[PDB]
Amino acid sequence: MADTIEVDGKQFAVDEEGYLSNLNDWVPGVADVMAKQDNLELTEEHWDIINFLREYYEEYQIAPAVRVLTKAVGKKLGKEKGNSKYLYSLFPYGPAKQACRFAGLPKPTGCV
Repeated sequence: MADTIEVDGKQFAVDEEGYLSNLNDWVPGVADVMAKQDNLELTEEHWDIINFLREYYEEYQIAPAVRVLTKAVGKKLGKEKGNSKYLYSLFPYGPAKQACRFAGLPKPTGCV
């Protein structure tokens, strides 16, 4: 129960659901290896969003849900690039859920 991934020969602790629990480091290799297992390729678009969540959660202590991410990325990335279809075209498994997975963030649902 709960497994460790292989990055640079280092054992990083991730939740068995595929979410990095050890947020005491996180390197690009972590996200890449996790993406490989999902067959999702990470372009500069993905990496911008991944780094965004990484930074956002680290500074704000807040994990942006799908309703929030779409707004934030819209202003951050460009003019109005934050589109629902765009997010689904990047993460076909679920925009916010897939992004945070690679960003090394825990399952974000919150008190709704």
